[PDB]
Amino acid sequence: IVEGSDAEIGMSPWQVMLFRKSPQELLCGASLISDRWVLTAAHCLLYPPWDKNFTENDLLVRIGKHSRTRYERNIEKISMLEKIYIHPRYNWRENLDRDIALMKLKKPVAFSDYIHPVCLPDRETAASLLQAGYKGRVTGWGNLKETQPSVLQVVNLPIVERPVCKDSTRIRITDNMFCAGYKPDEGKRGDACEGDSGGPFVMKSPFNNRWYQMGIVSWGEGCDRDGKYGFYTHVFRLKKWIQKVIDQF
Amino acid sequence: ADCGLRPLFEKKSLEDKTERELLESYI
DNA sequence: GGTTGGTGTGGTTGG
Ligand SMILES: *C[C@@](*)(O)[C@H](CCCNC(N)=[NH2+])NC(=O)[C@@H]1CCCN1C(=O)[C@H](N)Cc1ccccc1
Ligand SMILES: *[C@@H]1O[C@H](CO)[C@@H](O)[C@H](O)[C@H]1NC(C)=O
Ligand SMILES: [Cl-]
Ligand SMILES: [Cl-]
Ligand code: NA
Ligand code: NA
Ligand SMILES: [Zn+2]
Ligand SMILES: [Zn+2]
Ligand SMILES: [Zn+2]
Repeated sequence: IVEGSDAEIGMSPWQVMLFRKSPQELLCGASLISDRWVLTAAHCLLYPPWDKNFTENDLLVRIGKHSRTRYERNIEKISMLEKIYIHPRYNWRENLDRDIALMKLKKPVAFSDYIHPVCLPDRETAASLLQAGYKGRVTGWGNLKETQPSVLQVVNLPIVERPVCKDSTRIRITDNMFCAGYKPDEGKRGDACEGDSGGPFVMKSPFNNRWYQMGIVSWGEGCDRDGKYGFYTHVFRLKKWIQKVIDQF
Repeated sequence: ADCGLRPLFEKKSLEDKTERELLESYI
């Protein structure tokens, strides 16, 4: 996260850290959507141009965390992966279309002050909240500048109109993506960055006061560049696939 | 269901330091 | 203690 700030304790209890065992390192962000399911970007698990192809046993999920590196005794829960499900139509060769994956945990995690799932949007929530100019919030332990934090970072950013998103890049944008960030002339700055993918773009519903995950940090070109915008997987667009996986498995 | 409500914030009727910026963006 | 025990030339881990 570039130009964000330290998150407050328990501010993003659905934040999950995808962790590589060997060597030990943070791979990506992710989110808790039930006591047994974690949502993330598929490129965090499969990306052949970077020789990336993780199997369940190469990974661990750490939930309830604040510090990037210290083991938070009795606060965080470390879970193993029973199964990974990548969207069948995830297009890594061209534009990361449908950059989304579900991970079923071996054992359900107990919720606590620091661990709780985020809501997934339904059609009314998506229609009402996903509008250009409305702000969502992005969290992550990714890089602080284009090329790092001691604790989880947070940044609020406005959803951008689709024509503007399209004209800001030569990468082919699809309806399974949306972009967010301040315009070349809005004064403010901020963006997600490498290391943040899988992390949630959330919005607080003014109708029922709950946080909803509308997006997943997916890609960008550099970080926080003037005129560029971060891109996010459109969670509601792929919700039928999310629900079919959860219902079935 | 039990999702999207934070024990240390909404449950205690406390706001985190910047959620207000989000709410204002709706208006 | 702490966002948490009982003890660290820490530990699955800083000070
Ligand atoms: C995997 C994630 O941590 C990362 C998130 C980047 C978010 N950036 C901004 N500014 N909000 N995603 C990536 O690094 C993805 C994975 C594939 C490469 N990529 C990019 O975002 C390249 N920078 C652009 C790109 C290359 C090929 C296909 C699509 C996008
Ligand atoms: C990824 O690796 C797993 C196990 O190594 C294998 O079953 C699968 O075929 C691979 N998928 C790829 C490289 O697309
Ligand atoms: Cl490999
Ligand atoms: Cl290899
Ligand atoms: Na920008
Ligand atoms: Na200690
Ligand atoms: Zn290899
Ligand atoms: Zn099973
Ligand atoms: Zn609860």
